[PDB]
Amino acid sequence: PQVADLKAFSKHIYNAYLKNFNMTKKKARSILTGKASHTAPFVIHDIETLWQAEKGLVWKQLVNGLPPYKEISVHVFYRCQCTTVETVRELTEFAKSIPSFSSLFLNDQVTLLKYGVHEAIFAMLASIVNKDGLLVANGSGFVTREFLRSLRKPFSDIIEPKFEFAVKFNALELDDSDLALFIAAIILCGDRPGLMNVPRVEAIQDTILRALEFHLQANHPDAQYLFPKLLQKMADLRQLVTEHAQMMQRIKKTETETSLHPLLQEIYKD
Ligand SMILES: CC(C)N(Cc1ccccc1OCCCCCC(=O)O)C(=O)c1ccc(-c2ccco2)cc1
Ligand SMILES: CCCCCCCO[C@@H]1O[C@H](CO)[C@@H](O)[C@H](O)[C@H]1O
Ligand SMILES: CCCCCCCO[C@@H]1O[C@H](CO)[C@@H](O)[C@H](O)[C@H]1O
Repeated sequence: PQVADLKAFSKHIYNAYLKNFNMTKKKARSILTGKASHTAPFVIHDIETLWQAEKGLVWKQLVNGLPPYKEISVHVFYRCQCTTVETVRELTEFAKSIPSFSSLFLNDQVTLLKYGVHEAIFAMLASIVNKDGLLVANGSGFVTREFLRSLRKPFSDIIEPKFEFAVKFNALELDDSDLALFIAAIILCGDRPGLMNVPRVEAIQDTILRALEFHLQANHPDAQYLFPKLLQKMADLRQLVTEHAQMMQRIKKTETETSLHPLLQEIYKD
């Protein structure tokens, strides 16, 4: 009985995911491998191709919108910020499409997103990443990892650890239906500081994890240890975000000319 109920639960979480996320891992890998399209992403690998992309790529955020121009490395950081805020919006709608999330009081919803979105972002990031770079502008562009490594500190350093995590994460070969459950488990996390109804969130988190575990038994029947492996990734994501926050703190202290989106400021506020 347990197994059958969880299967319907996982399907509703998967529908929430399909309804709300801009791009699926299925779509991303088809672009990154080159099978899908009559057109390939524009490759951004240096200043000239970045400039050409800003001139000719369609970006969710108009360039004129980004904070005033400062320099190549900050400009790139502003696009990272713009896409992060866009992904917070999507993750917020994903969570609200999960009834047990929407049944929580609104202040606990905020606490869960506050301390969960960056873990979920960096997990979902792996879907648009390969070892050579990542997709941008809805799959219109591909920014090489080498280019991002060429940016000056501290902007290059905040970027490379995410690639390291993503490449290892992609070798577990999760599909979008796995990720929907994995991301939901990250958001509904009973450990977040200042949660009001902890036992409620813990019970939801436990339900998602049981669903996840049964989900991988059907969808990945030959992958030994894959469920405990994903629990370790969820611990690894906390450490990745702790370091990310530390690096963001340094950027705030030493890059005083770089502006930070106020919503992200609220997230880091502690
Ligand atoms: C995660 C995801 C949303 N990113 C950002 C990203 C990817 C990998 C590593 C790090 C990183 O962001 C670190 C700074 C984040 C600050 C905000 C915060 O903490 O809230 C991207 O999709 C992205 C990457 C590169 C570009 C880009 C356009 C032009 C040339 O390059 C555009 C978007
Ligand atoms: C259900 C709507 C009514 C909600 C009223 C309760 C709001 O409490 C506030 O919730 C925030 C976490 O989200 C915390 O940051 C604040 O410290 C806390 O004071
Ligand atoms: C769109 C959902 C994601 C929002 C993430 C940002 C949360 O910021 C927090 O908002 C609370 C008010 O609700 C304040 O009480 C906290 O001091 C602040 O840290």
